[PDB]
Amino acid sequence: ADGVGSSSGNWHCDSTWLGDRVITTSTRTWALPTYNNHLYKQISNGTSGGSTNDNTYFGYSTPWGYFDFNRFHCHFSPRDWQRLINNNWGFRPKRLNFKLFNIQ
Amino acid sequence: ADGVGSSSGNWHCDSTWLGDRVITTSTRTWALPTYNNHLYKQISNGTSGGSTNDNTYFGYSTPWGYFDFNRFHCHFSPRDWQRLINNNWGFRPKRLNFKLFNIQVKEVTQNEGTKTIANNLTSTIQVFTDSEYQLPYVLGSAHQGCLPPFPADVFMIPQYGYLTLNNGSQAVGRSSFYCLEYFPSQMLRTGNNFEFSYQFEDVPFHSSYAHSQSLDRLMNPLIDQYLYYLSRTQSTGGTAGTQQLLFSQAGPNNMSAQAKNWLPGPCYRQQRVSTTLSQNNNSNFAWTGATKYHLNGRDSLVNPGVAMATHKDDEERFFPSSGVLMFGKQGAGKDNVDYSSVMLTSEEEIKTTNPVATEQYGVVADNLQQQNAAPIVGAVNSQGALPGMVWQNRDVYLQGPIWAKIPHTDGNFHPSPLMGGFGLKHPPPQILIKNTPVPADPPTTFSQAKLASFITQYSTGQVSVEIEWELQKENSKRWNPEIQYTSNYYKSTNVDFAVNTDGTYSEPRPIGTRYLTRNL
Amino acid sequence: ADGVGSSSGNWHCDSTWLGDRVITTSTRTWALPTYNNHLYKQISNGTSGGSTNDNTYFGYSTPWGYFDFNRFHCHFSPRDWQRLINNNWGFRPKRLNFKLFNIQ
Amino acid sequence: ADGVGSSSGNWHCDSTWLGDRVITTSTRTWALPTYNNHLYKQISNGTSGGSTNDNTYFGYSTPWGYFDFNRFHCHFSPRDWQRLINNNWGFRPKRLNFKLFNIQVKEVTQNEGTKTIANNLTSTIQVFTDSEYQLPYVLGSAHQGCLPPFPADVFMIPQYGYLTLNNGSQAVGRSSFYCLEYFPSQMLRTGNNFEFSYQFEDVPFHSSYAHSQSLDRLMNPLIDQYLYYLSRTQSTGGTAGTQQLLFSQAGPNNMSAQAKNWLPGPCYRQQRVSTTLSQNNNSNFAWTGATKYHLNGRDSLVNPGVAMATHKDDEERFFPSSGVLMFGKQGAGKDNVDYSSVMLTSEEEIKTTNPVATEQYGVVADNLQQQNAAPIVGAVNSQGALPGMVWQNRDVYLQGPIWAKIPHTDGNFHPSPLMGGFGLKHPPPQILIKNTPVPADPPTTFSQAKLASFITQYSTGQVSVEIEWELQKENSKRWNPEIQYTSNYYKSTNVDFAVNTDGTYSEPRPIGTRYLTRNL
Ligand SMILES: OC[C@H]1O[C@@H](O)[C@H](O)[C@@H](O)[C@H]1O
Ligand SMILES: OC[C@H]1O[C@@H](O)[C@H](O)[C@@H](O)[C@H]1O
Repeated sequence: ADGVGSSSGNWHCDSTWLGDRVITTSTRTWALPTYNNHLYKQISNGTSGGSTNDNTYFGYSTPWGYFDFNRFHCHFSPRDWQRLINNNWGFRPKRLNFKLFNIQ
Repeated sequence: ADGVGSSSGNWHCDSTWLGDRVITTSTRTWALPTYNNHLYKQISNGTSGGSTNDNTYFGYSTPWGYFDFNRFHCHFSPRDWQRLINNNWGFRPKRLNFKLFNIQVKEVTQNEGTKTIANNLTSTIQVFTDSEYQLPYVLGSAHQGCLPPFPADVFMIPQYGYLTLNNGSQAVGRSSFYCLEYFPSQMLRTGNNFEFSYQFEDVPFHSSYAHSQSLDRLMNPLIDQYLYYLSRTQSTGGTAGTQQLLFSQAGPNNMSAQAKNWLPGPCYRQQRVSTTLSQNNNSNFAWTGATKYHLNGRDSLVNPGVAMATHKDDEERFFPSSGVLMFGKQGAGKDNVDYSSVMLTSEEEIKTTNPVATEQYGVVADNLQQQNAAPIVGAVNSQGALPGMVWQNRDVYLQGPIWAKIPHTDGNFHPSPLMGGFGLKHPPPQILIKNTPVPADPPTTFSQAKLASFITQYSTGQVSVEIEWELQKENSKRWNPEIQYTSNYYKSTNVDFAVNTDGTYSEPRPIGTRYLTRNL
Repeated sequence: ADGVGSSSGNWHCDSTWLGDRVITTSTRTWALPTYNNHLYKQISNGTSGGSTNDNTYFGYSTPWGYFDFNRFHCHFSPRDWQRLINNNWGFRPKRLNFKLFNIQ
Repeated sequence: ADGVGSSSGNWHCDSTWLGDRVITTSTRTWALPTYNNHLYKQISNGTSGGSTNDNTYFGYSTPWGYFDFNRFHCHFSPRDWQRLINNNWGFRPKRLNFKLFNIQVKEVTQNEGTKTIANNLTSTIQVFTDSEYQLPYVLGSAHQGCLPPFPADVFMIPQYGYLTLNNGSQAVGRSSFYCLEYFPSQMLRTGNNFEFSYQFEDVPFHSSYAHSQSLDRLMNPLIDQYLYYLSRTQSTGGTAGTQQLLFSQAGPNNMSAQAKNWLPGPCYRQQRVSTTLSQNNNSNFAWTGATKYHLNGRDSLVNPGVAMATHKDDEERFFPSSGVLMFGKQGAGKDNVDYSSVMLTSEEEIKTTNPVATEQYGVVADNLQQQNAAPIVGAVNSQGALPGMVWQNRDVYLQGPIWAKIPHTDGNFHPSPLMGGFGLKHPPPQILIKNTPVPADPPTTFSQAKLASFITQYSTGQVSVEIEWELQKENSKRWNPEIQYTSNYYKSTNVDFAVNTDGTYSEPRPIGTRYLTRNL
């Protein structure tokens, strides 16, 4: 069972090269602050200031944060990238699996 | 189930002597700090400074720490070592079992000048083993930081770093960088425990015994040999010295001339240093007159060197300069400490099969004789392996290393460590451990820069390592009593191998493993 | 059945990379002359001539010829050698198969 | 069993018309020489000579030859082509079958001035196919060397070479070298035969038909549209021209103003050249005024270009400079041959859905109007694809290529060849063939140098290629008679599509595939 005195999961970083599949995995440690003092806030930029008409926007900034893994260097070491680009014509993602654990 | 209020495991220290097995176990308490503020750091030393070309290095120092149990005194009490070396010809490890348990993790903070420490229940630690030997193997270099010899001491886990190819202080193209967070590891909170098992690959018994016969004396003292040797090349007793070839059978009278099947082990000479000071030369020859090997433009002192007898008969005072292992007495400084502080080990017992470290291997001819030219025989300082050659490995000690990792290479010759030990192609996996970093409060506005501010933290806990040793029982028909390792009978200020008035454990002398005799 | 009007075998050159095996094959065209007019001949070199004592030999030269494939470049294209040395720590031969065919 | 005295296969030429399938087959006799004296040779052309930067290349010419059947006239007699184009809307290939048989191999020698040729029974040939498309695919570039149109001719197999990345005449790092002996191939003596089967990937029917409606006339001529357009921006009939917006429904009166769902196909303009000479300008604009595309610093003429109508109504004499395929009449020189020798193909039938090659695609506005500024409308010379746009592919011809290989790339837009044909991602494998070299007598003393002296040799034999075509039958309610392809009724000096007095077969005119009509 879960508790304050038992870890939620384990650290994992690997590249498993098997046949035509390569399974890359990465684990990181993150810190999530409190944004906007827990407020949604209208944010906007008008042409009234030094801004031009091209740079104007209207939107909202939330308290919520989000994870972005969308860059390759997250999932590949420079060596794992070298095996990839040297030996292979093409690659495409199949499936991903995502985990939060060990929350302080 | 695990929890903050239940212990992970139990304390165990024993030696279980059963038949041909002895299972030794040890438990210690450790404290693992935070190294490098959770940073990998290039470290290097160039010749630009006062350093020479020999002392240059390039490498990385990690945050990770590691356990080193590689010394014998970790697994044996001085009494358990005495049962071992007195009653047994040989021993080799079979399997080991290793445990982390009872993990406390504590955050320490500074307020003005006062320090305070408090449990952090939710913090973790990361522990993996390299089973596939995919890391620089840092054990077997005889570094400090082993579990204490005495079970009541708490020890500090050493930092893990490694060295890589260099040119000067600069790195070459084949230099490798290993990120240790890139392995799978297990993360443990205060209720979790870590364990794994390991099984040693079959390895020849360390031979603990001395030969009761020297190598050249294997002959029968009573009987002559049917072989002949060339005794005299010149006419004897005649008024003219006209040469004539005369032959003789060797016998009890001249044994040095008999034909022999075997030759002493290989010889790579050392410089001779006398403990009596007035005998040694006046100069500093320690580095200059040293026996060195030259590898890639760097002269590396040869230490301890190939196994070779320390000194010949009735010379106690001489020892090879780099030839012998040297252990310090308790509380010995690290720099230019006097002779009285170190404990010099000595090999008496390999004099039979091995040459003396400080003397020539032998003598060979330098020329082809003629009626005109006299024969000239040169000395052999260095001798590699020859067919029909036998030698003994260096003796293991209670303070010395247990094993070393045989490098992975195309070829090797008699792969046994020169420090003594068990050469292993797949030694016990080295166990890496680190405190998982906990960030200090991040800013309220996002910034890409990585978080450099962490909570000061350290973890403590209990570690158990249990090795199963296989014994080779002594079976011998010797009539007269053996030499044994015995503690001193006469009174002493304080007991040997025991704590002093102030609580400091100390080992008085190095204890070699070979008191028993065999026939060569 | 064999005959003057049917080929004995087929041309084959490949490198088949499968798992931990690589099967390399090579086919060449050879021409075998008639040596020594079908004679065994003593051949020797003495120190009598300008030769020194180190260069002297005694032996026989036969009519027979022989095949030597013993060099790597016979069995690997420079690309097949590149796949080999870049991706792999070690290699050792397992078995070979050898053929003469299409004899004119 | 095979042997020197039994034939490998039989002659076959037919067209089997059954239902929706037509199986056409052809057999020819070929002669394959020895190219490059059995050598691979770097070939290149630099700008150092009179060449320009556009004409530079780097590549290799091999000994290997190859079969090219890629032209229609190989697989169809002019009558079989007439049944096809008259009775059928569309056709696409299904599968082909290919055979080598009846192989003679002959060695020729020179003695003084007299030549003699004699069978070599033991010599072989090497034939492989690239099934996996691991070679430069040299077919589809409309090179010469196809099987003759007329079955009685013997043809010479063309040499195989390929081009690779270059910078000037020099080769860059990504330049590839392909050794063709490095594939598995089959070696055939005079009794052996070679065969393989191939099955075309599903491909849209080539559309052989013309539209009976222009694209803009799809409207009902009787009825008005309920939509309105802006007819007049100015007050009409008044003494003052003060602007007023006035709207109107388009109808039979003004059709050009109606709202339409679809737009003509894309336009990339060509220069207009008139067959009547006095109308064309006096200068050489052929290269200078040409429509070119600029790729990697090299200007490459756009030929034939995107499918676009040759000329508009009641202009016969104008044709786009590079826009049309151009075939030569029998016995036409390769350099600066007069207009009367070439046969210009023309697209009449795509005028409905496609823009004229020599005129603008349309007109768009160049400015935002104001009371101060007058509206200015610019011409659109080049127009890419827009939504709601329809076009016809270029018409295949009896002399033209059947297919081309769709390059392997991340993306393509409507991958159909601009020469016309069937774009295929995996076209028929190109078949390579070579004479296995036979050495001339080697020296009697060994020498490492490769053997440069070979027996002069060549091989001949029979080749059969059989393609199964799928037909799309014409089903139409049209009342009045179609246009058909008909041979001339009036008397002639010699029959069209038949041999002349001297034995030379000739094709009088290119025969386009679309005589039938459909509704657009
Ligand atoms: O000056 C004596 C010193 O010489 C150096 O070359 C060496 O690094 C030291 O170990 C010591 O031998
Ligand atoms: O001088 C006219 C020539 O100009 C060159 O640039 C071109 O290679 C030729 O095709 C021809 O156009």
